[PDB]
Amino acid sequence: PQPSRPRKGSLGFGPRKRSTSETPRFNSWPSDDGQPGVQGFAGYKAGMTHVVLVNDEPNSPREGMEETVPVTVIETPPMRAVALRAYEDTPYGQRPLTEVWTDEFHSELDRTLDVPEDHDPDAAEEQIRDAHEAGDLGDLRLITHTVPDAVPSVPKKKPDVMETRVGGGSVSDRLDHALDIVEDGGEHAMNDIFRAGEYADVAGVTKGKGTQGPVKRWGVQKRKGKHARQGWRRRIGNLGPWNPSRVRSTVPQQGQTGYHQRTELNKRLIDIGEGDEPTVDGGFVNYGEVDGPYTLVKGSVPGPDKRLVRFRPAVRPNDQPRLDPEVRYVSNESNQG
Amino acid sequence: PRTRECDYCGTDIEPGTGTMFVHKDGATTHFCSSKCENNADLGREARNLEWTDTAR
Amino acid sequence: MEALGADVTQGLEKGSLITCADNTGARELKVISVHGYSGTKNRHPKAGLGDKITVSVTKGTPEMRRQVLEAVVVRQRKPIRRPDGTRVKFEDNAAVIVDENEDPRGTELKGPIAREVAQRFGSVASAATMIV
RNA sequence: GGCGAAAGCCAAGGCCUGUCGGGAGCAACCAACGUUAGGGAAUUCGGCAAGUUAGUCCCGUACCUUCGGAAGAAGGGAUGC
RNA sequence: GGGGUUAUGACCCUCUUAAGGUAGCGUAGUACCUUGCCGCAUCAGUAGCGGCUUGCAUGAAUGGAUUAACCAGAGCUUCACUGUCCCAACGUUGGGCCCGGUGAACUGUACAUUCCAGUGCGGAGUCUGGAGACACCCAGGGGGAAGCGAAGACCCUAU
RNA sequence: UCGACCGAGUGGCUUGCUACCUCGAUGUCGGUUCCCUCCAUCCUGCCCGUGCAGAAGCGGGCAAGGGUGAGGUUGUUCGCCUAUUAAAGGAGGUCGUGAGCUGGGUUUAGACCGUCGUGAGACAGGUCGGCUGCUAUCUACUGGGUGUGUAAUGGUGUCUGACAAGAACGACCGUAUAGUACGAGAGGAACUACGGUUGGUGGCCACUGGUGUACCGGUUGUUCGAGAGAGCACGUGCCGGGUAGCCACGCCACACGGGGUAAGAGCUGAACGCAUCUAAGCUCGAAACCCACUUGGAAAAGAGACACCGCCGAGGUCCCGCGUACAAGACGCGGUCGAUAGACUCGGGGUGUGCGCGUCGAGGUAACGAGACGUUAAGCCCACGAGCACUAACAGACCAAAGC
Ligand SMILES: [Cl-]
Ligand SMILES: [Cl-]
Ligand SMILES: [Cl-]
Ligand SMILES: [Cl-]
Ligand SMILES: [K+]
Ligand SMILES: [Mg+2]
Ligand SMILES: [Mg+2]
Ligand SMILES: [Mg+2]
Ligand SMILES: [Mg+2]
Ligand SMILES: [Mg+2]
Ligand SMILES: [Mg+2]
Ligand SMILES: [Mg+2]
Ligand SMILES: [Mg+2]
Ligand SMILES: [Mg+2]
Ligand SMILES: [Mg+2]
Ligand SMILES: [Mg+2]
Ligand SMILES: [Mg+2]
Ligand SMILES: [Mg+2]
Ligand SMILES: [Mg+2]
Ligand SMILES: [Mg+2]
Ligand SMILES: [Mg+2]
Ligand SMILES: [Mg+2]
Ligand SMILES: [Mg+2]
Ligand SMILES: [Mg+2]
Ligand SMILES: [Mg+2]
Ligand SMILES: [Mg+2]
Ligand SMILES: [Mg+2]
Ligand SMILES: [Mg+2]
Ligand SMILES: [Mg+2]
Ligand SMILES: [Mg+2]
Ligand SMILES: [Mg+2]
Ligand SMILES: [Mg+2]
Ligand SMILES: [Mg+2]
Ligand SMILES: [Mg+2]
Ligand SMILES: [Mg+2]
Ligand SMILES: [Mg+2]
Ligand code: NA
Ligand code: NA
Ligand code: NA
Ligand code: NA
Ligand code: NA
Ligand code: NA
Ligand code: NA
Ligand code: NA
Ligand code: NA
Ligand code: NA
Ligand code: NA
Ligand code: NA
Ligand code: NA
Ligand code: NA
Ligand code: NA
Ligand code: NA
Ligand code: NA
Ligand code: NA
Repeated sequence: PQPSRPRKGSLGFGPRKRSTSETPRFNSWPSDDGQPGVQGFAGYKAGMTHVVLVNDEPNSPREGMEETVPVTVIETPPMRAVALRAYEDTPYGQRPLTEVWTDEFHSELDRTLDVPEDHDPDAAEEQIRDAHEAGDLGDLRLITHTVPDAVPSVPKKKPDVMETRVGGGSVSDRLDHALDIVEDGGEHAMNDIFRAGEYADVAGVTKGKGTQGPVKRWGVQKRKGKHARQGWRRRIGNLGPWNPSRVRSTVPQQGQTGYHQRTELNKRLIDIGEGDEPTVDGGFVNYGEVDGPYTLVKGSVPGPDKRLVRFRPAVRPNDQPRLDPEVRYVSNESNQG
Repeated sequence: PRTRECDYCGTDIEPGTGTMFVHKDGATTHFCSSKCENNADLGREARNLEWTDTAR
Repeated sequence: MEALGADVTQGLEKGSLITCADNTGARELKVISVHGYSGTKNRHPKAGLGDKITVSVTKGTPEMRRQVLEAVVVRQRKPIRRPDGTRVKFEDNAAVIVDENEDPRGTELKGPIAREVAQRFGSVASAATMIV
């Protein structure tokens, strides 16, 4: 009597509404086991191509043989860690304490912030160290931003600004490590945080679909057979039982679909290069040509071309890193045709 | 990546693309594209198609 | 089961009529069920290359007809994907009758078998003329 | 045009009055439609809806029958310039 | 109906009430038991067809049986076909959405931002206890207002 | 393990009883679609007993997180049957769900048969046919805006996390273990480590596939005298191919572990000098709970934190060119110190070799001639990219930090 079947779509990604921030904000950070280091990076989505690879999986019967793998090319020029923020531990949880800022700024950063003309870094740094001595110091993160002007395919000169955690080492060593990076002007690269063959989590705001119906948005069935000709095609049977007499939020309905934040786990970094190697004949469709620092990600990444995406080291990897996998071939074939 | 010619038009098949059709008798045909498969399915011979490397 | 070493889009359903490629005297087979398979509400049980299926003999010798047997799908029209990315597809859909031990019921196979079917059933591969 | 007072296209003649317009690749959803790989009635009370077939000529045509029919049975081939 | 005496069945009776079902057909558009039993067909067939048939309650112009041709008549099978289905996608035209102009109706005891429970003429937005709840507006698909629409056709009652 | 008699109960899913609610109407059965729940648990996890050697079972405990599917007859619910399966559990939500669908059955008006009736007609007996209204005021929810409060000084950017949601994962097969332990043999495991499949989930479009009334070609009828080049044939005449995009049939990703427990296994340990897993104390132990992970989240009225900028000016709105965005609104980018859009050119793509002329051409006195070859990877076309300030991003307008 009515075979069962799972509900339509997950309830874990709700409410499905427009993201308030087109720059994604990481909900979690990797653990502190390693040496002091910045816990993420960012870049701009270009497109897709494929790659022939040598299977490095020790547990595959195909180990050593060639495999074709899909890749999303992301332009990953260096970013600037322009400040160091410290969090205090309080009964209400973590709160920003103070910030140590550089005096050295990229020319376009004033399109976004009101850049400090007058700051006292040492005072801030002192406040931080006093906190550490009191054992109230709870976290250390860098205020960082991208340099889209270094990516001509992307129309924006206005930088995207995001805060990224610094993990690893003792708190003291971590503090020093953070301060060293910032004072320079903060310039750092994909090279510095990530190595090819490692797993990253990639976060991004998905392609916007605007308003869509429950069939697309939730995966409910279309009306079937005779039912499909009666005046109803794409609508669900009912909004609920007689009682409770109200519509539950769990029933699939139309609404904003796409343009949500997603964090996708365990994305293998196939290569971190620079130059025009990955670029496709004719240009990446609706994007442009890539010549410059880039990252190849196994498979797919959330978002349309030009969208900012964020990297962090995998917080829950299934597999051991197999470093620097061998790339036999990278297709430059036109994506038109 | 061993490069193969398309058994129809004769251009080099891009690695990691295309389709092999296995015939009834076990003979084998590598196609570089749908365009070529479909042209073949019309019973057209590539040597008679001017745009084809074979014909050229 | 053992990995096929290929990704399959199942091209067959419960009820599909396919070729019996072998000398058993069964000509046409009707798919009934798919071994180890569980579907979902309204979904037609689906079978493809390398699956073991329960089968019914629709066409053939009087003694083979109406019999319910097991078989293995050795060819399908819907493409499969090989690890180099290329697709492979056949001229028909074909299965080979097999016993409880997965040994072919007949002494001879008719036409090509897909290479991946060897990664599963040795006895069937062994009896193959051509493997592609 | 073709068997045609058929279709389709076009004269003569009539009309732009089956009388509200402007804008958004113009979203969801609905009306009326086109195409849809592999499978091929598994759908459903039920092939409902849709699809298949199709004009003409030649070959050929079963059971049954009130000898009139059944019959365009079925099936096969041809078709332009 | 009830009794005497070589497939269907035969003959003689009795009783009611005149006769006592012939030729046929039969689980029927008539068969309660019933998805009757056997067979065909299907992987599987309360269906369909054939045979059997004691027929709850068949049968001879209350016409019986049967039947070529005919049928927008009821049921079933096969080939072919296919978006009916697996499982949905994209596209086309008119709407929908925004703007100018035109411009109704249904409905309205009052109050009303509700939800979970309880209670109550036993099926509450309004009572009781809690929970939740900043206001206004746009689009949606219709869960609830035992939604709107019709002094219930059912059922009983009316000298 | 099965378990009579008799005795005591629990549920409110059947059936019956009652006649309390509605006859100025609370739309039927079955099905469907979509959501939530219960546990008396079918599978899965952890256990106990066994008439527990193993394997396969049987019975029981905890446990509702997830799963429990596809078909043949029948309107059926139910049930019968088939092949699969880890298993193909059972209930409640107005016998959930007709301002959602369907309309096969019950139960209108037509008709037939059987039975009953003198008859009109009847049956609860069978049978063929037999309709599905409404523009949403309130409430409810899914999504999108505008305001106010926080704030007797605004703004830019970055965060916090009270709380809220999730199944974000469930399950199976195979290999090594191992023809090993166990067993006379027949037969035949496990821990662990691997590989894959299935169902669910979120995203993506290099690959394969669909679309693609952009585009290119072929061709039928007709009209523009022919040619060339075109219109119509339903919103492409038809056929062949198909770019971008959008898509699934394509591709990528989706857990360890820790903490606390249930059943259970135990430790120490009295009451009760012994014994005792329990009374105090403790060690362990479920797919369940909590954390972990993903999503939302300053209106959290204790209405938050940090840094800088600004209070005659920070910043914002309007405007203009656009689109990583979009039903209005919103959102995001660019605006000459500029590649934001268009033109042009090149690149990268689609089609498949243009008009004209030359030669050939079955033939025909000739006229004429379907078609073939060359010129010609031609002609035509592009939703993409680059180069390039040539055109257009001009001109600008406005709000903005209150009082004793
Ligand atoms: Cl439906
Ligand atoms: Cl991993
Ligand atoms: Cl099955
Ligand atoms: Cl239905
Ligand atoms: K009533
Ligand atoms: Mg209807
Ligand atoms: Mg492409
Ligand atoms: Mg290609
Ligand atoms: Mg179903
Ligand atoms: Mg439209
Ligand atoms: Mg199809
Ligand atoms: Mg077929
Ligand atoms: Mg069916
Ligand atoms: Mg069905
Ligand atoms: Mg029809
Ligand atoms: Mg019968
Ligand atoms: Mg029967
Ligand atoms: Mg008579
Ligand atoms: Mg009460
Ligand atoms: Mg109250
Ligand atoms: Mg009345
Ligand atoms: Mg009456
Ligand atoms: Mg009602
Ligand atoms: Mg229990
Ligand atoms: Mg549950
Ligand atoms: Mg109900
Ligand atoms: Mg229900
Ligand atoms: Mg309703
Ligand atoms: Mg209705
Ligand atoms: Mg309505
Ligand atoms: Mg009906
Ligand atoms: Mg009926
Ligand atoms: Mg009826
Ligand atoms: Mg037209
Ligand atoms: Mg035609
Ligand atoms: Mg070209
Ligand atoms: Na309708
Ligand atoms: Na309709
Ligand atoms: Na209702
Ligand atoms: Na004429
Ligand atoms: Na009679
Ligand atoms: Na008639
Ligand atoms: Na269709
Ligand atoms: Na409603
Ligand atoms: Na009752
Ligand atoms: Na009433
Ligand atoms: Na119903
Ligand atoms: Na459960
Ligand atoms: Na059934
Ligand atoms: Na009701
Ligand atoms: Na109904
Ligand atoms: Na209705
Ligand atoms: Na634990
Ligand atoms: Na606030």
